[PDB]
Amino acid sequence: ANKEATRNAAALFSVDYKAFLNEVSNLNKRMGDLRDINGEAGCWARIMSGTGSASGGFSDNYTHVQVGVDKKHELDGLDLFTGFTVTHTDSSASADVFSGKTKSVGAGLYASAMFDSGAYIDLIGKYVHHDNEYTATFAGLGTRDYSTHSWYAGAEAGYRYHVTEDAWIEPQAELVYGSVSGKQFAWKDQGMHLSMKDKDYNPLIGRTGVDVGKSFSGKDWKVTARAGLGYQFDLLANGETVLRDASGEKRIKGEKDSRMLMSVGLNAEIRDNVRFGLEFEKSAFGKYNVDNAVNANFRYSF
Amino acid sequence: SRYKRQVSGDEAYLEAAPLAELHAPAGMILPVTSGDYAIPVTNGSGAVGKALDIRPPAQPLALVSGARTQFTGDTASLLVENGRGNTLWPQVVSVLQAKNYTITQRDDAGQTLTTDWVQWNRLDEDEQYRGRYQISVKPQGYQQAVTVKLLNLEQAGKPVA
Amino acid sequence: FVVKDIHFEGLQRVAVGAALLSMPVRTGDTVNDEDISNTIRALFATGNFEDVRVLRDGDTLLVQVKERPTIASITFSGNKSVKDDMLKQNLEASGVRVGESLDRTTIADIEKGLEDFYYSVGKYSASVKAVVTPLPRNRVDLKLVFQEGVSAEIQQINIVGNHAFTTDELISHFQLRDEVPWWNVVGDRKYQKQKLAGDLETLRSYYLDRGYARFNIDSTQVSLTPDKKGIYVTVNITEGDQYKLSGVEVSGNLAGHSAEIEQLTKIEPGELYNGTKVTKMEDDIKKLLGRYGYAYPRVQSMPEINDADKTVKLRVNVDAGNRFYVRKIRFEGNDTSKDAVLRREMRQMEGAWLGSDLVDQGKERLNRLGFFETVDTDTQRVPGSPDQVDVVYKVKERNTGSFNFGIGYGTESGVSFQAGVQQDNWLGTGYAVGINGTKNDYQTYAELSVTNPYFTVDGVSLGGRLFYNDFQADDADLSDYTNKSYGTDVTLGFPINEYNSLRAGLGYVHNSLSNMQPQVAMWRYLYSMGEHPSTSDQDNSFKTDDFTFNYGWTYNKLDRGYFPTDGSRVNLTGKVTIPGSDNEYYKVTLDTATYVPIDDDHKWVVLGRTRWGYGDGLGGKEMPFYENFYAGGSSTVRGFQSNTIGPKAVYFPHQASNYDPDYDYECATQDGAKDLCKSDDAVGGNAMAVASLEFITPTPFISDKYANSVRTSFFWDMGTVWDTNWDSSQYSGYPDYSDPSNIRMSAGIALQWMSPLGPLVFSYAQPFKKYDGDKAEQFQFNCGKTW
Amino acid sequence: EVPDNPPNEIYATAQQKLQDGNWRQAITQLEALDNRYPFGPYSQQVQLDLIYAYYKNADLPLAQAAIDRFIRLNPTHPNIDYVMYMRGLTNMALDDSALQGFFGVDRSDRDPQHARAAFSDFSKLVRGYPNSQYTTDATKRLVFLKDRLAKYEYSVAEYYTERGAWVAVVNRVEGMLRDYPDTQATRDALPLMENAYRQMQMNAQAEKVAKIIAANSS
Amino acid sequence: ERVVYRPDINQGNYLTANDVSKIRVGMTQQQVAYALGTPLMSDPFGTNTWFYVFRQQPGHEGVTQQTLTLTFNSSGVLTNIDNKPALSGNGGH
Amino acid sequence: LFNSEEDVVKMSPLPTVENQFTPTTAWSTSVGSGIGNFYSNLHPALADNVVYAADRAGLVKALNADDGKEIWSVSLAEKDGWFSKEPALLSGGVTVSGGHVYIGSEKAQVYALNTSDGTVAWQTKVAGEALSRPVVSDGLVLIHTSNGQLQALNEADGAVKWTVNLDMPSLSLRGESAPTTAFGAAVVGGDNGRVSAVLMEQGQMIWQQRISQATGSTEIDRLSDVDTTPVVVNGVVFALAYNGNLTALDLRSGQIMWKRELGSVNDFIVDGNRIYLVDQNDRVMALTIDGGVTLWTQSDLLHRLLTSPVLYNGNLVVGDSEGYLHWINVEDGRFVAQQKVDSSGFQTEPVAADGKLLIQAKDGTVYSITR
Repeated sequence: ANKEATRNAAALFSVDYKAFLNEVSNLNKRMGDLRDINGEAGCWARIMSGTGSASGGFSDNYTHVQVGVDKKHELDGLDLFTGFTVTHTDSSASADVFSGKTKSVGAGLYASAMFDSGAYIDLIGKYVHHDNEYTATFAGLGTRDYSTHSWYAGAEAGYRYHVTEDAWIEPQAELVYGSVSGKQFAWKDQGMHLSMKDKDYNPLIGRTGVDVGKSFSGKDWKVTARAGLGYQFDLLANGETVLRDASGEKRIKGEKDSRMLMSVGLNAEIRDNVRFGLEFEKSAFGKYNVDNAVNANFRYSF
Repeated sequence: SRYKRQVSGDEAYLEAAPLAELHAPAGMILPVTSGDYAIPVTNGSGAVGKALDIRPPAQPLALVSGARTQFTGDTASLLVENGRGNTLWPQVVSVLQAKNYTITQRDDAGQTLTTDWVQWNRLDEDEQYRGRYQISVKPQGYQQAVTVKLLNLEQAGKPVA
Repeated sequence: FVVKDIHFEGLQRVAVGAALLSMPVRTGDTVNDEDISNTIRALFATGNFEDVRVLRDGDTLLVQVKERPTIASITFSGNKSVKDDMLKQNLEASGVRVGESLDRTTIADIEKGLEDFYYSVGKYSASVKAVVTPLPRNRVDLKLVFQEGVSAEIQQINIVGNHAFTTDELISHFQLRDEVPWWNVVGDRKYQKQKLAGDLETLRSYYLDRGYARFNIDSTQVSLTPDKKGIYVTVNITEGDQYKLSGVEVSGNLAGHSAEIEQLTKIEPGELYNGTKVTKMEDDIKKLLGRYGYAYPRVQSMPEINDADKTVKLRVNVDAGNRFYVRKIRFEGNDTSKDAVLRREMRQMEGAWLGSDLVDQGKERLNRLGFFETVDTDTQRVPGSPDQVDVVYKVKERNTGSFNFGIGYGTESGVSFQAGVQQDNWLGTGYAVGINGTKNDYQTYAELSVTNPYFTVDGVSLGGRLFYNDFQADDADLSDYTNKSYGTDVTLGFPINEYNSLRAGLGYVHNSLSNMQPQVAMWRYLYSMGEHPSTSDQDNSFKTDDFTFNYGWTYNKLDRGYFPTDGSRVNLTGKVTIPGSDNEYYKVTLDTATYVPIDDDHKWVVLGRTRWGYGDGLGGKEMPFYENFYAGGSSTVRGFQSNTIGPKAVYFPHQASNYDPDYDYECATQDGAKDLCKSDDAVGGNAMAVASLEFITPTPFISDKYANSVRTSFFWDMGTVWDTNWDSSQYSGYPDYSDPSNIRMSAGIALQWMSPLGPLVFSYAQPFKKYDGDKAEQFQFNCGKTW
Repeated sequence: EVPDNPPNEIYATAQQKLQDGNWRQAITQLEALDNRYPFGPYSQQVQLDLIYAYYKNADLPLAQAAIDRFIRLNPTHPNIDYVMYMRGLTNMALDDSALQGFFGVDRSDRDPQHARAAFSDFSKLVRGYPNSQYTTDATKRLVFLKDRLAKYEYSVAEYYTERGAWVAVVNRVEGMLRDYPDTQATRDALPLMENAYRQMQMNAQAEKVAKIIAANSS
Repeated sequence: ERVVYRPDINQGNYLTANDVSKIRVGMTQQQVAYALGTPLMSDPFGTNTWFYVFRQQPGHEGVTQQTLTLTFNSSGVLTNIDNKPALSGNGGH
Repeated sequence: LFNSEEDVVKMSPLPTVENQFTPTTAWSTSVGSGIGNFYSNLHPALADNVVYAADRAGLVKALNADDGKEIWSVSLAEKDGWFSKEPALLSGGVTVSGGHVYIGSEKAQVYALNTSDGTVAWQTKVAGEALSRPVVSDGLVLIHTSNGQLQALNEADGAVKWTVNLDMPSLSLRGESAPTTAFGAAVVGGDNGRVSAVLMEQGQMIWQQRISQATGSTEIDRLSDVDTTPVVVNGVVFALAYNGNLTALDLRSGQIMWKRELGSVNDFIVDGNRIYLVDQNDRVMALTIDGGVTLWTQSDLLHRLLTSPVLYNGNLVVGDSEGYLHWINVEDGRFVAQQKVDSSGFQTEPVAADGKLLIQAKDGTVYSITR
């Protein structure tokens, strides 16, 4: 008869969404662009924010220092510049009850085929993992930690028109895959240790974005008006756990979510080494919709 | 951080101190005789710096295979050597007819044609050209002596050599 | 025949001009059938037409030109062993290529030439076919089918006749091998004639330098296992009754150096012959005469033998030459750094008797500088003159400098700014400007540098520095371990010898503590220095100005400047405060390195490294804690966190600081870390002893061309730190920091890259040991902020 | 990525690529039209414009190679002067073009090899076809180059008189007074020879060089 | 001020004693050149004299110099030699 | 990666199993592996119901040719030595005459054993290593080494009677040119496609003659896998070539009777009226003596490493590198039977005597067989 177990399992769903739909990334928001690069490698620095607006009310913070070379092997299809990438995540977040952080790393290879006019058809086979360290203040239960994995897909599909030197029109499409853990514990408030044992989540997160990039020029500094839009869904939001309230057994599972994100980003390419660029996103339609999220990037070719 | 040259145009070579010869007093000669670094004196006579045309000398492109499409100075060439010398005249008159070029006088009983001026456009540099072409086709035999003589070359209406 | 036109219909290669030049049917005379055959044979010898079918038309000839231009391409089907460039140069070696005209009557022989090249590489079974393909109106290409069987395998390197030494010994000392250890895979059983000749040389040398002066190879045979699979190699020898050496008889024209020559011709009467020692003695005579100036002498040895008693005697001939060889020493390829920069390090000067060893000291120093990738000496002679020479150093540059930045993050804002550039030969002028700094939410920082290493021409090298470091640390308002410190330096330092150096120079280091947390160590120090604060009161203001007297030493002796392969390195480095300063300490680090090569080609090289340290007080007082030795992290003790080895601070309890919100700033107030209890800080003690060791092995994948600029290595660390003032009596229940016997090891791999950002680094490690609270880090690099 | 088209079409589009400052597609189409038509009746024209492309695109070694093979396989021409001038300007651009000169770095000391080759080249030109259109620019650049070499030799003479080895000073200034007896370097140098004759105690020679300094002192 | 290190300095025309004791009057350019080397400091400004100067600078040990000036004739014969041991005036320290 | 980088020609595995009769294995004695994988000529022979085999590196056994009993097993590789017993590397071919079993070595020695016990009757040294089955005739014991040095040997004393000389190109096949005898005249193969000869009394090189294209400087493919062993007929001499381009000739003349430079045959035999042999590429083919006219071929075993064939009870025998044994008819011309015995493969010439058949594999080293 635990009617606040509703809010509690909701907080668990919230930490699931927190982890995963905080750890998602286009080739945008992560390297800005790699069209028309020269050199050997760089240092793909990155920072963000991103307070949530779901039923709890949350916050965000990131950092994503990187590195990777890219040899110019023009082999197959459209212009392919294969490259290497490693990353390091030091996420930091909060919630309306508790808080948590995480350190993380993985490999980030990619390509630059994209029809050679803008598709994002590439080979972004990102392999990331985590080990989340989270406190818990719903009765001070405090600790429950784990690892997790997030295997990526990469390429998106954009057929560019490019009628002028300014139009960057292209759709996006992506779908990631992972799993979290069998977090097993018991929240103790009423003598009998009330337990929650989330077997796994193994979700499948998809989006169908579309880009309307608007170019620009300076003497030798390229700016852009990066706007975009598109779906963002899941496919398997199982997340069914136990409810050991000591009054009985009860199974409540999550459902597929649906949100349309809005993006008003931009980009800069002053002095061909740097590719500084400061972007901004927004979301809508109800479930874990992000409201205030900026996204600052960087890169320094050699 | 070694070498990042850029020579799209540079103007530091009109200012070097002119060579002031080295006088010498009574008794002390000097044996320059190994002089190979010796700038011989030669009259003028042209441009300096960005007033020159590094743009290569004109040499046209062949329309037919077997055409000595050569240009030297201010004259071109389209010399072709086919089986008979009774083939090029109808083709060139068909070109001049159907392609709508204007010509003042043409002795159609002969093959010597004097035309009016023709203009061409070329965004290579930031200038344009106009001139009067004269093909003189005289059948020396089973060959064809082709020559082109430009009388006036006007740049958007101004004759310049 | 009166020919009015010679039909060159559809040539697509040649014009009518070269045609008429190579024309047998030239106009003017009466052509006959002999001239017709001449025309057909001329077109054949040129070979531009599949079928030269000349036809007479009344009085003119016309050849039914069939299209054998062009070779549209050169298609190759999976060579898998040889780069297509070698195939195309071997093909043009045969006579056909793109743009030419086809030669149908040679394809088989071209394929056979490919077979020959494959026989040359040790892979015998091979077959290659040619296929032609139609394309628009002229193009017909030739592709090369390929079938590459297998590289043969040396089954048995026999030896016959040897009764003195065992066969396996010689087999081992060879360059080829028939049995390679699995657990010790070195080379592969594949055969190449060059290796065979080299091996014959090695074996001949091996017998020569034993006394067997008459030894000689007798024949050699290399059979092919009748399966296209295996190689048998036999070698026939004749050992021949080793002899003994009797006495050197050096003779000729010495130019007055008899003495040291004699001292280089010392042989214990009764010593066995030793060929390698003969050639070494000969080369030593050459070099000796090459020091005093005679750089181009000719010296011949001649082991006059005596088979009767079977002992040998050495005649030797020497010649003089002439002297003043240097006249003009010029450099090449130094297109960025100045010329005076190079001539500052030439110990052979123009207009002076050529000293070969001097020029070589030059080459060495130019290497040991660091700015240059490769340095190649040379010695030309000037034509027309007998005895004058123009030394010339071919020098190719490298990218010094760096641009080290990175952000990384942590607590809840999104702020980190670590940046910095170290130019090191800034604009060639030889200087070394280095400026690095960083900001933060709290801590500012800035550091400059400049060090002209030739402030005079003798070597006296003046330096400089400056640093501002405010640890403002506004957690909420104030009173939060403010640490304002700045100061400057000057470090003048001359050389003493061809390798060493000393130093000197003063430095002044203002510092200002404010409101630190009443720990144990800091308080031992403070209380020792007269000023005693309230044991449980956050407030205290300690500010001190001092001065010093730096001093140093070094010993630089390597083979290169960036990726060494031999030599050493050291530099003691001290400090001491002069009287009048407001604290009396003295510390002395001692870096070190070492290298020892394993191979003789200098690929494998064992490294070596260490560091040391100390500190003290000059009477009662103690080395002010703000300069203890931290240790741990990349480049010092791999694997751990940065600056996390050594003691961990303790804390007194606390009640009030006017900055202690609910569950904020857990720095030993009432809420957390009460009366004496150990947290997980890293305060750092004075002493330090960090060893190391590495193992340098060549890169595994990159061809040498720029595998010169990468060096992979396995390694092994250690480390420690203690506090030689750490009392243990009254602080029993806590780890005895005063005990050095707390080694913390590690191991792992490492890779380096000299990318245009400068030296990168990557290293995976593992803490093979730990202690209480040592945060590990199994991955580190310097393109940003670590793991 | 060659579009297989009629040749004069390729040339029209390549010329337009030159027009736009689109040197990359330009050199692409030109390279194709050239190597795949190895006896085109215009290979001369495409070669010339290819050199022009190479140079203006600032990647020199290819330009030098093209110029050299052009000389080899066409050892005469009505337009050789352009070839020679272009070889020369290739070298002189190799000489000093690191834009790091923003700090005002007098680049007279980095090796004088490229300047030497450029001087040989331009001199061969101006002594070959003096009355051409590429003459006055050549003469100006020759003046500049002579001055530059002279300043290099003076730099080395200065360093040696710093260190001490005086005989080398006397020889290097013998050089800059035997090959460049016109420029400003040698007139700034002569006092070095005066000094380094005095140190060796060869007074009379010092008095000679003193006379020579006096007679051209103004 | 006190000083410590400097390498050695050498300036050409090494000279023994016997070789100097060889070249007498009446000889020819080729002969002297064959007997001592090629004089790497000639005199351009006029007369045809050669300069044999032997200067050795041993690293804070003063300075030694045996200047020797051979003056030839118009056609190439020799007419006078001027020999000189360690330079006049004090060499320094 | 390492596995997917090889590409060679293939071999038809094992066609058309026909097994008319019952193949038997009398005994499978294990004289000891053995020839390993090194190519050699160790062909265990047989005389008076006694089998004498050998390994590569060691012993020499005397086998009771009715059941396989070890009469005695000496070990010639020296008990003493330098490293371990000094593996003698026996690579000659066991033989029989009088009471001795000559066994060519690889350390350039030529042992000579005894039937009863193993007491070395003598032991010589010969320039270069022996690699050929030593032959017995008129006291002399020829041996053709791997230096092209036919160093004849006297019988009861190992006395070197002479030494003829031959040429040696760079890439020879494993030069194995056994000699033979005819009318006191010695015929001998060679390493350059040159069937020489010598008078077997003094060393008179009667005449040299080039037969066909031997590998080298006119190279036939690297699979010219042959034994140059010739054979004699009533008055005419046949021979393959160092590649096998068959030829025929007469003792005194050498004037070639005909030529068949199409089958580069390998290790051949004859009988009476018709040839039988194994082709360069396994094309077992009959032929008529008088002229190289084919009779019938077969191509089942392409690129299967075979061994020389044998006549036996009106049937022909062949070995293979896969351990099988492919009986064949004497007329046309296809299979007659099939079997397999060992799984290490045969590599040496079998034998035939007293109805007994024998062969040594690399490991089993003996399989007496009767069908």
